[PDB]
Amino acid sequence: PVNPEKLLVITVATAETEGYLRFLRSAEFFNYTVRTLGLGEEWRGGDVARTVGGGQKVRWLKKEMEKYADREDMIIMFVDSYDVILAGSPTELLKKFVQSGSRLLFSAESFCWPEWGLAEQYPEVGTGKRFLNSGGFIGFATTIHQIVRQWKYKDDDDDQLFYTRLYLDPGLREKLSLNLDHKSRIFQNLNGALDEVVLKFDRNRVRIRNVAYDTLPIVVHGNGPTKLQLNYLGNYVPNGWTPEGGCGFCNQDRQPPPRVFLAVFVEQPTPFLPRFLQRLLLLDYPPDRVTLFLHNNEVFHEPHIADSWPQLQDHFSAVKLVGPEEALSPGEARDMAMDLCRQDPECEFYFSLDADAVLTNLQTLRILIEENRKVIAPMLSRHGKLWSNFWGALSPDEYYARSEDYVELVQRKRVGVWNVPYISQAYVIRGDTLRMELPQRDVFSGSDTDPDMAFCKSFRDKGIFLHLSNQHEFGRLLATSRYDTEHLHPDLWQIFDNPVDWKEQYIHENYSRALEGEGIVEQPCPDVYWFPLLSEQMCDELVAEMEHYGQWSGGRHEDSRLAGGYENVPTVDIHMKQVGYEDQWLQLLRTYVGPMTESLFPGYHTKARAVMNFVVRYRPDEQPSLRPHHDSSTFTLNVALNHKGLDYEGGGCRFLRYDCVISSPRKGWALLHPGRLTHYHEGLPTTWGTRYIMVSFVDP
Amino acid sequence: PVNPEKLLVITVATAETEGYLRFLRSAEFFNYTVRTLGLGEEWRGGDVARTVGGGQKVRWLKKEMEKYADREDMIIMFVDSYDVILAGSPTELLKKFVQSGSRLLFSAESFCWPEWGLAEQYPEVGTGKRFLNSGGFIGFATTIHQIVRQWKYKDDDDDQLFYTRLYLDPGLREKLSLNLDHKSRIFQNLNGALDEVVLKFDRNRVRIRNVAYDTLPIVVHGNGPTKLQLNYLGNYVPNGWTPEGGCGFCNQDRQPPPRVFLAVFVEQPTPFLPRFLQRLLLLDYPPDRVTLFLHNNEVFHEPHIADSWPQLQDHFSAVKLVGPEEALSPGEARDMAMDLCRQDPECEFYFSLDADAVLTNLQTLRILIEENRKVIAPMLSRHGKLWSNFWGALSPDEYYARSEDYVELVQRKRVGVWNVPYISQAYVIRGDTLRMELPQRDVFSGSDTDPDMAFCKSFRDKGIFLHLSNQHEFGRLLATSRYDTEHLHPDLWQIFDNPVDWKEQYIHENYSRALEGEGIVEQPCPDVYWFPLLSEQMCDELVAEMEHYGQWSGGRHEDSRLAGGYENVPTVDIHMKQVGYEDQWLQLLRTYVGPMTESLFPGYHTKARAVMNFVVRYRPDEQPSLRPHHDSSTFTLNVALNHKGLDYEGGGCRFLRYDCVISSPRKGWALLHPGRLTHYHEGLPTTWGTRYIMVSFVDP
Ligand SMILES: *[C@@H]1O[C@H](CO)[C@@H](O[C@@H]2O[C@H](CO)[C@@H](O)[C@H](O)[C@H]2NC(C)=O)[C@H](O)[C@H]1NC(C)=O
Ligand SMILES: *[C@@H]1O[C@H](CO)[C@@H](O[C@@H]2O[C@H](CO)[C@@H](O)[C@H](O)[C@H]2NC(C)=O)[C@H](O)[C@H]1NC(C)=O
Ligand SMILES: O=c1ccn([C@@H]2O[C@H](COP(=O)(O)OP(=O)(O)O)[C@@H](O)[C@H]2O)c(=O)[nH]1
Ligand SMILES: O=c1ccn([C@@H]2O[C@H](COP(=O)(O)OP(=O)(O)O)[C@@H](O)[C@H]2O)c(=O)[nH]1
Ligand SMILES: *[C@@H]1O[C@H](CO)[C@@H](O)[C@H](O)[C@H]1NC(C)=O
Ligand SMILES: *[C@@H]1O[C@H](CO)[C@@H](O)[C@H](O)[C@H]1NC(C)=O
Ligand SMILES: O=C(O)CCC(=O)C(=O)O
Ligand SMILES: O=C(O)CCC(=O)C(=O)O
Ligand SMILES: [Fe+2]
Ligand SMILES: [Fe+2]
Ligand SMILES: [Fe+2]
Ligand SMILES: [Fe+2]
Ligand SMILES: [Mn+2]
Ligand SMILES: [Mn+2]
Repeated sequence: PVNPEKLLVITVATAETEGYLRFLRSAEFFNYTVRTLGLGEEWRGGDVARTVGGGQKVRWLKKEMEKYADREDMIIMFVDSYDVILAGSPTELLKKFVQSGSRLLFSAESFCWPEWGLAEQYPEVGTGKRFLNSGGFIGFATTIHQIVRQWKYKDDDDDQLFYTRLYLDPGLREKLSLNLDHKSRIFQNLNGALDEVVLKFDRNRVRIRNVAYDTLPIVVHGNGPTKLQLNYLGNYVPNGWTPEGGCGFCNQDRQPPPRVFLAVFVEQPTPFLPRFLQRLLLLDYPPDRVTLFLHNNEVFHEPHIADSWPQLQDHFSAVKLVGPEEALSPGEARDMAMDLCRQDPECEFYFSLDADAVLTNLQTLRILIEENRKVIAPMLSRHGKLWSNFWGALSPDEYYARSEDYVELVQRKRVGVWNVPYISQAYVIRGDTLRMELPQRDVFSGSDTDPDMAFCKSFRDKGIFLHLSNQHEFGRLLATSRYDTEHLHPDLWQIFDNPVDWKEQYIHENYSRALEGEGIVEQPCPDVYWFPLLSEQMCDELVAEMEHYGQWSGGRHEDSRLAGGYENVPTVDIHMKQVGYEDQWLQLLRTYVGPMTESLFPGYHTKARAVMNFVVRYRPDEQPSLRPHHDSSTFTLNVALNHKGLDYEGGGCRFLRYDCVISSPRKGWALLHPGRLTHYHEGLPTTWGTRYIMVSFVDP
Repeated sequence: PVNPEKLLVITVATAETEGYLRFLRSAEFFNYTVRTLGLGEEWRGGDVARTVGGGQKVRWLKKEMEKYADREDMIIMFVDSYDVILAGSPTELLKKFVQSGSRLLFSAESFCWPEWGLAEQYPEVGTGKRFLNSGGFIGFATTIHQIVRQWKYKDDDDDQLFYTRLYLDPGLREKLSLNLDHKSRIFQNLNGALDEVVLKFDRNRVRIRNVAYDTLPIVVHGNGPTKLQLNYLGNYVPNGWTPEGGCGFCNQDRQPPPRVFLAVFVEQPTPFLPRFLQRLLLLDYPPDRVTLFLHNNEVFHEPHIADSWPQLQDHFSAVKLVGPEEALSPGEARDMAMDLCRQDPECEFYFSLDADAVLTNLQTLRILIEENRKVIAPMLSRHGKLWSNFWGALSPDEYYARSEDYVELVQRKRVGVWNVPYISQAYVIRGDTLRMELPQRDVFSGSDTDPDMAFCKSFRDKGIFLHLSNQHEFGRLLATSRYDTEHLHPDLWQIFDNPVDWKEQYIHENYSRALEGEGIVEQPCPDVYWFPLLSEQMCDELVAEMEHYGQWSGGRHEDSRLAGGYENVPTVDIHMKQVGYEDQWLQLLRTYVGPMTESLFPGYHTKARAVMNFVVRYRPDEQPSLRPHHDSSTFTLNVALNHKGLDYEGGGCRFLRYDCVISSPRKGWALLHPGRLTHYHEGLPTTWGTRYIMVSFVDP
């Protein structure tokens, strides 16, 4: 049993990047001892992510190995650090190295790189990997020194070609007992073997298994174009996220805060923008520490921005607007806003927030700053669907692809802070990162690629992690796909696409409490029920949309009312069908009115059928009253739409068989009464002003 | 101006018949002085209604004229008496006779009788009547004596041939100044001139006018086959019935009563016979003075007669039944019953009453006896129609014909006691008339003619008047045309044909009072109404007719009830359609339920549509309850059909949204409640016995 105190891990790292720090954490998890070579220096090995190189690694190792040229008691493993994580303990590692009977064991891979012609010189292996990979090897210090001391080449010569040529010396291979880890018992190189690797979970740690050879590798190496796949595994292996401990590096359970540049982007017509702009005043972060930047590309939203701008300017430390007259593309506007923070040393954090992002968590900015990341996004999902503001994987064309764990994250089965290839709509970026690591201005722009994709590729090309937190509930994403803007109030028609936000804006606030009972619903007359349904904004926008139509009812117009032996009781009204709002109003009936009817009349069942839906106008100049009648309905919904006293003087509804009068209707509230046989009723005259009501004859 | 005290009316009458007494009354109305010849004697003039004769009249007149052979101061008018009425005063008569310039003026007529060949010997008259009629003439006593003293012929020689031959003597006609009343200024003979005579009304007397000559005759002579036409005129002229005085000989405004033989006839299956038989015990006449005779020709009514016979035998002085086993024809049974009274001197009055005669006036027998007629019928009419128990006129074939005043009598515009050619269904006949004037037994029988027609012709052939009184409301006639007898209770199906009687037997007695208000209708639960609808006989016969069908509901049977989200709430029941009683029950809904619904729910209008009508049976052995549900109806009718406690133990109806229970239903009463949305309700379990209810889902 080889003593673990005789094991030394040597790696190269010219800067303490997020990958290197990820490698170190995995090493400290198993109590390895690591020696890092080249931390202060500048990288002369060339563009290794692009071509061959890395000879500077060998040179540094050869110098380090001269202290250990005679230490037969020492085992030494060399690994890369930016694209490597450790999955197993030193004890299992040393036991597996002894089992190989080798004195210097290299990793094996599927490709003969860089010189593909040398493939013939390699020994034949039946089913394992055949060729050498210099990203990882382990052996005796004496044997390693005999190999690395033969280095005498340029800092930008290929390290792997150097090791490959020595291995392909049959006499030297036999003499020094050199071997390749063909079946990935120790080293797992991901390139060319992505379908062979799966996660293997445990209670408080995670590993990978090679399903082609049924092994449990110690070293995972995201070599070549497998950096993102390793970023995926790195979220779990070894203690990233575990079934019993949750995530391992997130905050989990939670004097002046840092100054922040808040950048808002309105690049398409977006619903409920006034509601968003009012939410900016509610974010729980000292506004004297926040600088607001708002790019509006839509002339449809200029009235919205203008209404809010006095409140915003009075709220934040400083504000700035770049409207549609500047003709900035989305990529030019995002480059400008981020570059405003980059060129301001007082900008410690840059917060980008898009128009379709609803932040239900008012502590989002704080939560994300405490995570102490370079780039981090909060998880936002389109309500009740899988689409969200991030990607878990990329296609070979670097377009969208679903990851093996995407659904578990969106559904918050596994919660934590995740390293993902793509984020959008809302993120917080360290200002220091913009100055020192992403100093160019062409972040979102420069190419034909989409601005939000160029932004993510810009950070990945620098090895910056894009973090995503579902540790908390942060909010949702609005559907903006087919926003119909040709209305006086286009957000009225948003009951199908954004029903959660439509309810918060238009349904009465105390509706839901009334639906659960507890003494809100009233019964002012026998079998007539009274409950809050619509909000004052819903009433005002519905009335206004009616007047904007203008074509009210006149003579020869017929309603489905019953008086005497004839259906000749009309009203001055507009039907939902005429204004194109019938389907929308029927949806309100199914969702909110129907369930209220089944609660108040136990035993009755409704699907909220209604062919007669219309708004009535009562005025002394034209028709101020409505004579007694029955409704062609099983039950009738009667909703006031304005204020008694402020907007009109006069009475409401009278039920004759009871001599009961609804003398003072309430604006948002609705009346529920049967339409046939028993509740013969009358519309008292409007003496001053104008009286608007909404009425549906449901279940005819 | 000739003195009326010099006028003498001479007529012949061997018996004080009703025609002679009718003539005398018209004469006493104008204060004539009448001398009647031959009152004690027997008629030897032959069958004058059949052939020629009347010479006995001339012989009696010739003897009477010998006292006045020299009285030039005396005017004498001779008229028949059985078929003559006087329409004018003696003053107008004498003035018109003087205007003629004649010394003996005969009546004129259209036919040359008896010898038609003598028509050539008559003088030519342009437009008036050409030939002589011996039924009436007026002239000086001296001139009349010179004519009548030439009589020397047989008592059965023709009187008119005698006068005709003397008139056709041109020398004698010129000598004595003989003339014929060509244009009916004085004498109106009806035969051959029926279209020339109309009634002319006045305030307190009536006349006739000749519209061919525009005259107002004094003497109306129903000569030949015009006796019935004169009977018609005799109802008015001269003071029979007047617009201001009403009738002139009727009773108008009303110690042992005479003994009566009451004869009941059941010659066809007749509805509501048990109700008739119970009414016999209610007639307001001392039953110890009435002898009952009942002929039943129908085996269908033997159970009905048997149920009533103990009460009848205990009620009347003596009873007798002649059932279907005797095989008596209707004519043989009516001959027998009348002949039982004829051969009993203690029978003072004979009362014939048929099965289809409903006597609503319990004093009918008294009223008709006080009229002191030989034969008199009360007027009975089929409800709401013109058909009644009498004819006002005859066809030339002596079949039915409508009289000029028939409708005014049936509608009781003119009320009185009328001399009509035909009566039926109910009449009272003096027993003395049967013994002395109609002694034969073949009254209804003897020929192929209908028994009721033979009966009337038998009395007309003897000059007996058939009187009809509409002075009071007496009753009605049942429709018996298409009585469907193939039912356990055929009177249930009588709602269309006899609706007045159907209501009195089957509709609850206090229904109508409840329909007018005054605190009968109850509201035991909110918007549930409770009122009496059916009578106990209706409930018992409806239940019995259901069990007699027997095929109650079982599994797989579906009703139009709503529970949860399914219409799977069944009952053990029978639908009206299965038993052929749907049309009948729908008529009850239209007539009695509908009007009650519009009264209780003001503003609602109904035509009582109902596709679901059925009787439910609740039993502990099979289905004793009904789970909560709604009705596929605008409102529901729920009528109990038996007694709580006597017939079943258990609850009734529970309305859940109100926690209101109809725990003790009343048998005949009905519940009225809405079927949808508000009155979710439950049928409490029947713990003992059997619970029957009738239910309709009206206005679905
Ligand atoms: C919803 O219900 C709340 C509480 O039931 C209402 O709040 C009250 O509003 C009135 C005036 O609008 C105040 O006088 C009370 O003091 C409020 N009560 C509380 C506890 O704050 C609220 O108004 C209702 N919403 C609407 C739209 O009427
Ligand atoms: C119709 O109404 C009358 C009176 O409202 C009812 O007559 C009463 O009947 C009860 C018992 O049935 C007696 O105790 C009362 O003395 C009666 N009152 C009078 C004034 O006679 C009659 O019962 C009702 N008809 C039915 C079928 O119930
Ligand atoms: O600027 C650099 C680039 C390279 N490296 C080290 O050189 C190794 C080789 O780089 P890389 O893993 O990207 O090459 P690959 O394994 O994909 O061939 C990295 O792991 C780092 O440890 C470094 O320290 N600084
Ligand atoms: O039994 C009789 C039949 C006849 N008459 C008288 O004779 C008249 C002639 O009879 P009738 O009127 O019937 O004959 P007609 O006028 O029709 O030819 C009657 O009016 C009676 O006054 C009579 O007194 N007793
Ligand atoms: C690592 O070493 C520490 C002592 O330095 C020890 O407490 C801990 O249990 C070790 N962990 C593992 C996984 O060996
Ligand atoms: C008939 O005579 C009486 C007197 O005897 C007289 O009172 C009456 O008015 C007379 N009637 C007529 C109609 O002449
Ligand atoms: O004016 C009212 O409140 C009654 C209106 C009404 O009943 C109807 O429009 O059907
Ligand atoms: O048993 C009852 O009274 C209720 C019967 C009922 O509701 C029905 O038959 O529809
Ligand atoms: Fe309308
Ligand atoms: Fe209405
Ligand atoms: Fe049924
Ligand atoms: Fe029911
Ligand atoms: Mn590497
Ligand atoms: Mn005559």
